[PDB]
Amino acid sequence: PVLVLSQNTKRESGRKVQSGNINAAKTIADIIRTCLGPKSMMKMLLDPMGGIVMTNDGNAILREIQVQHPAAKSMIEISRTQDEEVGDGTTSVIILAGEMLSVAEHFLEQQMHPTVVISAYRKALDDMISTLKKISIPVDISDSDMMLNIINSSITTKAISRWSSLACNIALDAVKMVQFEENGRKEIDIKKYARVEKIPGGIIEDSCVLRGVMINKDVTHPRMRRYIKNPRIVLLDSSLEYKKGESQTDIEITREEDFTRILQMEEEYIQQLCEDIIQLKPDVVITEKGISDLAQHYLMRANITAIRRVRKTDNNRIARACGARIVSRPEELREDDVGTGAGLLEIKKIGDEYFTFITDCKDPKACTILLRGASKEILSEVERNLQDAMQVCRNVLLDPQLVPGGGASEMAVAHALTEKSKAMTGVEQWPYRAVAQALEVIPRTLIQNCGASTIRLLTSLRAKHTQENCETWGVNGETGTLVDMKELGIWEPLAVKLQTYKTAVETAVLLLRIDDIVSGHK
Amino acid sequence: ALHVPKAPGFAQMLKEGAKHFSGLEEAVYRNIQACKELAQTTRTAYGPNGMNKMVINHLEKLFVTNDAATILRELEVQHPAAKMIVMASHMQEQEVGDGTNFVLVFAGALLELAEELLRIGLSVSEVIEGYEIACRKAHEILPNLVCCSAKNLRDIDEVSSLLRTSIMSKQYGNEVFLAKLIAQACVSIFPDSGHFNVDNIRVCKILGSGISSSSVLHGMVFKKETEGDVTSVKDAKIAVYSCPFDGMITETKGTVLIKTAEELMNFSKGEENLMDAQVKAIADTGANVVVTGGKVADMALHYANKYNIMLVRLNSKWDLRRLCKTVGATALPRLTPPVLEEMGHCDSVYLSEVGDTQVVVFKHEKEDGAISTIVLRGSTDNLMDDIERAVDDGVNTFKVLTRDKRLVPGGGATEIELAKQITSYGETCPGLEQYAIKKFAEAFEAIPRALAENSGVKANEVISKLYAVHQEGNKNVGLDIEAEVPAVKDMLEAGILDTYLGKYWAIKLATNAAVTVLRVDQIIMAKPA
Amino acid sequence: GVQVVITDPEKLDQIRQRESDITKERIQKILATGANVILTTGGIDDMCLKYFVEAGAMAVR
Amino acid sequence: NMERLTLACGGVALNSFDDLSPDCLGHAGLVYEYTLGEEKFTFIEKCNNPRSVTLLIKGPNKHTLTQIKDAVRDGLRAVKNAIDDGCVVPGAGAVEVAMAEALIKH
Amino acid sequence: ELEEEAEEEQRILQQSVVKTYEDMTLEELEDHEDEFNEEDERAIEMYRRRRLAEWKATKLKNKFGEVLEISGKDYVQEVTKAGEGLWVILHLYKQGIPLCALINQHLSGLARKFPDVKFIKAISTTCIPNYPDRNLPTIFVYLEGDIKAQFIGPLVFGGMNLTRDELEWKLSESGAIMTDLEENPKK
Amino acid sequence: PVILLKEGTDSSQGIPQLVSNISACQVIAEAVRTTLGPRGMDKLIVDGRGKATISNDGATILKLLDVVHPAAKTLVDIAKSQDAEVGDGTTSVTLLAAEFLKQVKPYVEEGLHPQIIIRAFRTATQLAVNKIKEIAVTVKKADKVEQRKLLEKCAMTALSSKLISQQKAFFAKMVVDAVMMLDDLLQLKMIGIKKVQGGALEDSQLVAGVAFKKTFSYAGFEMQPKKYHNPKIALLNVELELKAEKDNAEIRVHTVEDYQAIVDAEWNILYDKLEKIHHSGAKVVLSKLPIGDVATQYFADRDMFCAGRVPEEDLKRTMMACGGSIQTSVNALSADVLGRCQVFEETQIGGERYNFFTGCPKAKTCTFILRGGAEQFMEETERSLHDAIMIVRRAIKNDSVVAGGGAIEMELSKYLRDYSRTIPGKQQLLIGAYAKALEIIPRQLCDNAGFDATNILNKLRARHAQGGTWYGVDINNEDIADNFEAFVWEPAMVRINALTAASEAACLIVSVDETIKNPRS
Ligand SMILES: Nc1ncnc2c1ncn2[C@@H]1O[C@H](COP(=O)(O)OP(=O)(O)O)[C@@H](O)[C@H]1O
Ligand SMILES: Nc1ncnc2c1ncn2[C@@H]1O[C@H](COP(=O)(O)OP(=O)(O)O)[C@@H](O)[C@H]1O
Ligand SMILES: Nc1ncnc2c1ncn2[C@@H]1O[C@H](COP(=O)(O)OP(=O)(O)O)[C@@H](O)[C@H]1O
Ligand SMILES: [Mg+2]
Ligand SMILES: [Mg+2]
Ligand SMILES: [Mg+2]
Repeated sequence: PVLVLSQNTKRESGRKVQSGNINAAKTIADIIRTCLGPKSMMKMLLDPMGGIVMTNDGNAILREIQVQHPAAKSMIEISRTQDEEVGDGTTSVIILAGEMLSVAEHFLEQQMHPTVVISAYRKALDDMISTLKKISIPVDISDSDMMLNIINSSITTKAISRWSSLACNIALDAVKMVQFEENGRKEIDIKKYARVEKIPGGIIEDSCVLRGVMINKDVTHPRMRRYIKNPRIVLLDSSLEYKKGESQTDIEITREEDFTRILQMEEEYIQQLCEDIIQLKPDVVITEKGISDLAQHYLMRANITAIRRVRKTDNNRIARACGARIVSRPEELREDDVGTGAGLLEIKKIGDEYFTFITDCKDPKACTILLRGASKEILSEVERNLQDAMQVCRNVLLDPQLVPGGGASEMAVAHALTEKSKAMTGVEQWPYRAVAQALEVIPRTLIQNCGASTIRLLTSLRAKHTQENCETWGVNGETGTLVDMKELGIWEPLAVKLQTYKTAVETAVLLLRIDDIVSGHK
Repeated sequence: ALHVPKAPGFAQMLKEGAKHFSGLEEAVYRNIQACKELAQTTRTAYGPNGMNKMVINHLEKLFVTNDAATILRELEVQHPAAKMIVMASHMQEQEVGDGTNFVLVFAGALLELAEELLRIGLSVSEVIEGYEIACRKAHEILPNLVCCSAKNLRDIDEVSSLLRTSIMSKQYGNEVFLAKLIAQACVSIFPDSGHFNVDNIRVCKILGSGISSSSVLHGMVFKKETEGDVTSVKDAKIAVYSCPFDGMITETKGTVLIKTAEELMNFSKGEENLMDAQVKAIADTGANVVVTGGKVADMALHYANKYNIMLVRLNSKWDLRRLCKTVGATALPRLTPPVLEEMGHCDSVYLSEVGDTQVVVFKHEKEDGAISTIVLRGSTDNLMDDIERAVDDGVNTFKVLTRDKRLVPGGGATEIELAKQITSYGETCPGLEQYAIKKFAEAFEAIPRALAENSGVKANEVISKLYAVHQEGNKNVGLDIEAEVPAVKDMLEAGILDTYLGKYWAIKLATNAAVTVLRVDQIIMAKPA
Repeated sequence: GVQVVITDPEKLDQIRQRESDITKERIQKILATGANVILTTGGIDDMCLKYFVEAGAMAVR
Repeated sequence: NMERLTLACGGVALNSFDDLSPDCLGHAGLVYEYTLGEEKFTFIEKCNNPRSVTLLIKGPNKHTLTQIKDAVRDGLRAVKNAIDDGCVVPGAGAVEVAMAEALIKH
Repeated sequence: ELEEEAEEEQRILQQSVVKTYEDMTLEELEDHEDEFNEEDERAIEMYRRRRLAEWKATKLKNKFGEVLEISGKDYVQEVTKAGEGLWVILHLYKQGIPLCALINQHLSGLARKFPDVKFIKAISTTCIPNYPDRNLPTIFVYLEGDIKAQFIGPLVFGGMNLTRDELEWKLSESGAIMTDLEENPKK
Repeated sequence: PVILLKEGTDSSQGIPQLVSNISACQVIAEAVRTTLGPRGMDKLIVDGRGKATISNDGATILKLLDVVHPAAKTLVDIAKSQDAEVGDGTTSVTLLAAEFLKQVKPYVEEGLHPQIIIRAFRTATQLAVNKIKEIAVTVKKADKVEQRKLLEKCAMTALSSKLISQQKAFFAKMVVDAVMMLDDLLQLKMIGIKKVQGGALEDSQLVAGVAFKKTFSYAGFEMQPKKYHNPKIALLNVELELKAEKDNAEIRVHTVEDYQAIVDAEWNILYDKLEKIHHSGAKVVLSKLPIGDVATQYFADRDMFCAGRVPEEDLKRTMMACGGSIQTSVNALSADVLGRCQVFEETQIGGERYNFFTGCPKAKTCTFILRGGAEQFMEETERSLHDAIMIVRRAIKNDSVVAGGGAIEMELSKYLRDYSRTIPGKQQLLIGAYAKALEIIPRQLCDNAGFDATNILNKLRARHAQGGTWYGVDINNEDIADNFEAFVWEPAMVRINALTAASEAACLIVSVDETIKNPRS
C-alpha cells in the first residue's frame, strides 16, 4: 500500500474533460434559454431555506442553483460578474458563452490545438467590439423622453412591463436624484443612497419614489409631535444616556451624601447634554443609539421629536436628504450641521406599523421608493426590475452611446466581421467565422421564444441584413417579425452590449484553455 | 391495480403525520362518540351513591376521588371534543364550585340525542337552533322552580342543614359531622359587612385518628416550630416582620473598612450592642412573640431568648399575609419596634404535638378573626385529601349561597320538572326544530336515571314514577336512595336542595359545549411533537 | 496597571471628559499641519471620524 | 398604555419629576379592581370624554376568546375601511354578477 | 464585529439556530428594544424580571475579586471549611521558576476575570513538607476538599500555551475531563 | 382513528378489581402476619444498596417494601399513621384491615353493594370504640407507686415480642424512669439515645445527666483533667478560634507598627473572649461552633475542659439538664447562665470515648447508652425502646388500660355477635362477618406460637360467652388465662386507634370500583 498521491485524489485528462467542460456550459445555457426576450417565461425557484424566488433574469436564477462541476461554477461566476458590473445582459452573456463553447467544440474535435482557437477568439472579440462601437447612435442626456424610451426598452422584457410607463419614470427620477458632485467627483451611488423598500399589500401603481427618506420607526414618546411643517433635522451618532465608560472606576462611598449625589450628578449630566442639544433650537432629533427616559423628557420640554435607534445606512440617507450632518458629541454641534431642507415629517400608520417620512426636500441627494404591491415575492421581483432599470439609466448617464437591440447589433457585427474574414488568408479564419455565426444565437433565441419558424425567418433576416444601411434591422419578438428597431424604438446602452461580448469571449477562452482536472484533497 | 393513490388535492399536499376529517360521518359522529364515552367514564361517580375512583397520574401519584373535575384533570384526555367538554366542566367548577358531573352527563346526553336527530334526518343547524331555543326556554322557566330560600346565612343549624346536601354527594357515610364543622368554620368567618371570601378558610391535614377528631379553630395553624427557647405565651402581642430578623445590610456591596487596631477590637462589640438595643426596643413595647419572614440571626435569637420572646419563622409570603390578616398586624420592612396601631393581638400561641408533627398555633378565643382553620384527622393522606376536597366544595356552595340563594329541589326533581315543561312547550311549536326541543327532555332524563343506576335500582321505573307524580302536580318529588326499591320522596321535607345559580350555570355551560361541538364540520390535526 | 478610584463624587465627571478629550487634542495637532488625508493601521471610533468629517479630511482605518 | 391613558384620562405622561403641577393629572370617574381567579384587573371608567376605549371579551374557554378576538379585528378593520373613504359596495355577490355581465358585454 | 452592524439592513440569517429574546442577557437585550414586537412584550418583561432576579441572587455569590494570602498554617481551614460547593484551586509554587510565574500571573488575571471561583495560592515548601523541586508548578482543583484533578509536571503542563485552554481546563470540572482542549489546540 | 385516553391507560371496571384489591391486601398482610405475638419472629430485608434491615415491627417492614399496588399503598399508609399516632399496634391494625377485607369478600363476590358494606363497618367500628372506652378499667386513684407500676407493666408488655424480650424487666423499668423525668410536655428530643458497638445487652445504661460522644480534639487535648467534682458548665454558641473578623471586612494600613498592632489586636480579641470565659467561674466549656487549637491549649494551661463542634441536640439536652443557657456572646457570662452538674467525666466505653455529666438534680432530660453486638442489633433495640417510650408517653395522660393477648378482641367480637342478633337484613350478616374477622389476632398469635389455633380459640370464645372477660391466650402454658391478672396491660388508646384506622381503610378500599393507570410520562 504505497501511494504517491492521496487516496482521495482523482485525475482526469484528455479530450474527455474538454468535452465535459463544454457540456457543462451548455447545460446552464439550456436552463435559462427560455427566459430571454419580451416573451420570456417566469421561472420559480425553491430556496433551500424554505423561500420562493420567482424571476426571469439570469443572475437571480443561477444564484439559487448548486452545481458540482467546476465549469458550471465558472458560468455562475460570469453571471454574477455581468450582474455586478453593468446590471443587465446576464442571460445574454450566459447564452453567448455557452454557444461559443459549443461551436468551439467542433474545432476541438478536429485535432486542432486550442491555442489557435483562443487567438482567433481574441481577434474576433477585438473586431466585434470595434464594429459595435462603430454603429453607436449618440443619446441626449437632457431629453427626458429619450431616457424614458431607453428605460422602457430595457424593462419591457420583464414582469413590470405592464406598469412600464409608471415604473420607468420612477427609475429615472431616482437616477436623476442620487446624482451628486463633490470635490470634482460624480457618484450616482444607487447602492447606498437609493433605497427601495417593499411593503406587502396594496396596489402596484400606488408605489412611488419620494422626495426624501421613509423609514420604519416611530416617535419614542406618545406626546411628541407626529406632524412637522419645516423641521430642523439634527442627527446623532452617540447615545443620550449615562454609560459606564472604559477605565475601571470602583467609586468608594463613606459619607452619607455621596450616593444621592452620584445619582444627581448622572441626572445633571443628562440634563446638560439635553440643554446643549436644545441650544441650537432644532425640531426633530435622530440618533443611532438609545434615548434615556429623562433625556426624552427634556427633549419634550423643548417640543422636540426624537427617534430612537436607527441603522447607520438610514441615518446616512437622512443626512443626505436633509443636508444635515451626523454628529457624536452634542457639545460640538454647530449651526451648519442642523438640517434645513426637509419640508415635512409624517408619522403615518401603514397596516399595523408606524412609518416615518421626511419627504419633500429642497434638493435631496438620496431617495426612497415606497414600493407597494400584493406579496413579498411580487415586490421582490419588482425590486429586481427596478434595480435593472436604475443600472441601465446609470449606464446611459455615464456613457452617452446606444446600440440597436432586438438582435440587430448581433447580426450587424456578425456580418461586418464575416466580411472582414472573407479577405484574410490563413487557418484562423474558421474559428473567426465560427464566432461570427455564434453571435446569431440571440435572434434565434428570440424567434424561438416568440414561437416562429426560426429557419426561414432567420435566413430572411440575414439576407435583409446583407443590404447596406440595414444594420438596425432586427426581429420583433412581440410578434416575431422582421422590423426596423428605429421604428420600434428599442436601443440598449453600448456599455451592456460591449461588456456582454467581452466577458462572454473571455470566459469561453478560460473554459477552452483547460484540459486537466484534479479532484479531492485538502 | 394493487394500490389506490391519494386524491389530487388536499389529500396529496397534506403533511405526513397530519390527519384531516371532514363530513357528517368522518368528523362529527366521531366527536359525538368520543364525548359520549368521556361522559360515561365519569357517569359512574354521580350522586351520593357514586363510587370512588383511583387514578395514577403521569407522575405515579395516587388520587382517590369521586370529584368529576379532579378525575378529568388527573387523567390526560387526547380527543379534542372531549377536551372542549372538560374545559366547559372546569369553567363550571371555577365559576360555581359544584356541578361538574352534571355538565359531563348533560353534555353527553345532548350529544347522543343530537346524533340520533342527525340520523333521523334533521340538519345540524336545525338541531343547533332547537337546542338554543329550548335552552332559552329552560333558563326562563328555571326561576319558577325555587323553594325555601335561606334568608338567614348566620344560624348555625340552618347553614349546617343547607351545606349537608352539598357535602352528602361525596362523603355519604359521614354527612352531619362535616356539615356542622364547615358551618361553624364559615359562620365564624362570615363578616358583618362586605363579601364572603373562600381563600380565608384554611385546612390543615395531619396524620392521626379517625375523621371524628377533626376540629375547627378561630385562628391558623402552621407546621413550623419555634426557633427560640420559650414555647407558650398568653395574651400574645405579635409583631410581624417582612425582613429577616437581623441587622439590615446595604443592598449595595459594602465591606467593613478597618484602619486601626481599636476599630477592629470594637467593631464586634458595637454590632452586638446595636443588636441588643434593637431587640430591647422591640421587647419594651410588649412584644411577647415575634414572627419574621426570613432568616433568624444567632445574636438575634440569643437576645430574643434573653428578653422572653417567642421567635417564629415563616417561609412563604402568603403565610405571612394570612398571619397578618388573622392577628390584625401588618408586616414592615424595618426593625423599628411597632407603634400601638400596627401591632397584632392574639390570645395565645401554643407549640403543640398532635400527630408527631410539631405545630405552632395562633388560636383566638372569642370566635373572631378574618381567617379560620380546619384541622383534619385521618389514617390516610389520600382520604384526608378527599375530605379536603369535600370541604372545599361545601365552602364553595356556601359562597354561592351568599349570592342569589333561591334554593331549588334536587335529587332528580328539577331535571324531571324541566323535562316535562320542555316537552309541553315543544308540543306547541309547529316548525322543524320542535324535535330538537323535545330532546332536552331526554337530556334531563340522564340526570335522575344515573342517580337510579348508581343506587342499584331500576331506572325506567323511577323515571315513570317521577313523571306520574309530576303530572299529578307535585313538583318537589325525586329519587329516594335508601328505599332499595324504585320509590319517590318529597324533596322539600328532606331538606336536600341545590343552589339555583349552580344549576343555571351548569345548564348554560353544558348547552354551550354541546352547541360548540356540534358546530364543528372539519378537523385538521397536526402531528404531535 | 493604572486604574482610577473616585472618593468624592464631584471629581468623577471631569475625568470622563478627559477620557475623550485627550484623543480630541491629538486630532487637532494632526489637523494643525494642514493634513487632509489620514491613514492608520489601528481602528478609528465614531468620534474621531466626526472630527475628521467636520474638519474636512478623510480617515482610512 | 401610557398613550392610551393620556388620551383617555386626559393627563400627561411624565418621564421625570422635575416639575409637578395640577395640570399633569388626568381625571377618572371610577377606578376599581376586580379579581378573576388569581389575576387582578383595574377598571378605569366614567371618564368625561374618552379618546380611547377598551373591548372586554368574556368567554367560557380560550378558543372562544380567540375566535371573538379575530371577529372583532375583522369587524373593526371593515368599519375603519368604511370610514376612510366615503363609499361602500353592494354585497351578497351582486357586484361580481354585474361586473361579469359588463365584462361579457365589453 | 461591530462592522456588520452598519453595512446594510440585510443580515437575514447565517449560522443562527435560535434567535429570540430569551438568550440576550443584558448587553444586547437593550440594543434592539424597538424590534421586540408588542404582543410578546409581557413575556419579555417576565423573562427580564426573572433573569435580573437571578443575577441579583448571584451578586451574593460572585464577590471575591482577586488573589489572597494563604500559607501552610491556613491550608486546612480554607480547603476543608472554605464553604459548600465553592470551588477552590490550590496552587503550589516557589519563586524563581519562570513557567510557574507565568501561570501565577495568568491566574491573577483570571481572579478579576472570574470572581465566582476564589482560588488560593500557597508556597510549595511551607504548605506540604518535603515537596520535591521536580514539582515546582502545581495546581489542583476541588470542592469540599475532595481532590479531583491534580495534574503534576514542570513541562508536561505546558505553561507557554496555557492561557484560555488551560484556563477553562481548570475552570470546567465535575464531568468529562477532556472538554476544552479542542477549543484552543496547540497544533 | 382517534382515541379518548392516551395510549397506555388501562381500566379495571367491575367487582373483579375490588376482589383483586382484597387479595393484594391479604398478600401484603401475609408479610407481617408472623411478626406478631410474644413468640414473634424478626424479618430481614435487603434493598438495592445492600444494606440489610432486621426488624419485626409492621411499620418499618412495610416502609422497606417497594410497594406499588394502590390498596397495598393504603395498607402501608395505615401502618405509618398508626405508628405515628400511638406507637405500636401497626401489625395488629394491618392484620385487622386485611381480615375485614377477607371476611367481606365472599359477600361482595355476588355483587351486593359497597355502600351497605361500608355502612355496616362504620356502625360496627363506632360500637366497638364505644365498648372499648366503656370497658377499659381506670385506677381513678392518682397514686404514685401504683401509677408507676402500671406504666412498668405497660412497658413490659410492649417490650415482649421484641429482640430484647428476655431483658424486659431491665429495660421497662429503666425506660419508664426516663419518661418519669420529663417535664409536662414529653418532648421526645429530650430522650435522645446513643448506641455503642460491643458489650452485652444488660450493660445498657441510663445516664440521668447528659452523655454524648466526644467530638474532636486539637493538639493540646489530653492535658485537660477528665474528672471534675463540681464544675460550672458553660454552654456556648460562639466560635473560640482565631479567624477572620467578619469574612467581609478588609484591613488597609500603611505603616509597619500599625500592622503589628493589628495582629496583636486580633490575638487580644481571641484572648479577651477566652479570658471572659475563664473569669466567668466556669470549669467545663461546650461550644456548638468549632473550638480552635489555641483555645484548647489556653484552656489546658488554665486546667479546665473544652469540647467544641457539639451537635444541636446534645447542647439542648445539656441546657435542659445542667440548668444553663446557650450563649453566643461571652460579654455577659453571668453566674446565672452557667450550668452546674455534680460530676463530669470523660470515660472510655466500648472502644469509644464519651463525655458524662452525671448528678444534675433538676435534670429534665436523660440519655440511653445502648450496647449490642451488631449495628442492626442495637438498631432493633432502639426501635423497641422507642415503642416502649411511645406507649408510656401515651399512658401518662390517662391510666385507662385493657388486657392484651387477644382478650379485648374476643370481648369485642362477643359484643358484636350479640349486637348482630337484634337487627334484621344483611346488616346483621355483615356485622357477624366483622366480628368474626375481629378474632384474627388471638388466632394469628397462637399460630405464631405453634399451637392448635382452633381448639384454643374455641376455648376463648366459649369462655368469653360467659364466665369472665380479660381471658386471653397464655403461650407459656399453651392455654387460656386471665390477662389482666397476668399483668399484661395495653392502653385502650392503641386498640381504639387500631380499630378506627382499620375500619377507615377497609371502607376506603371497598368504596372503589374503577382504576386508571396513566402511562408514566
Ligand atoms: N420587443 C422586443 N422585441 C425583440 N427583441 C427585444 C425586445 N425587447 C428587448 N429585446 C431584446 O432582448 C434582449 C434583452 O432580453 P432580457 O430578457 O433583458 O435578456 P438579458 O437579461 O440577458 O438582458 C436585448 O438584447 C434586446 O435586444
Ligand atoms: N338523598 C338523596 N337522594 C337523592 N338524590 C340526592 C340525595 N343527595 C344528593 N342527591 C343528588 O345527587 C347529586 C349530586 O351531584 P354531584 O356529584 O354533586 O354533581 P357534581 O359532581 O357535578 O357536583 C345532586 O344533584 C343531588 O340532587
Ligand atoms: N406476654 C404476652 N402475653 C400475651 N399476649 C401478648 C404478650 N405480649 C404481647 N402480646 C400480644 O401480642 C400482640 C402483638 O403485640 P406486638 O407484636 O408486641 O406489637 P404489635 O401489636 O404492634 O404487633 C398484642 O396484641 C399483645 O396483646
Ligand atoms: Mg435587461
Ligand atoms: Mg358534585
Ligand atoms: Mg408492639
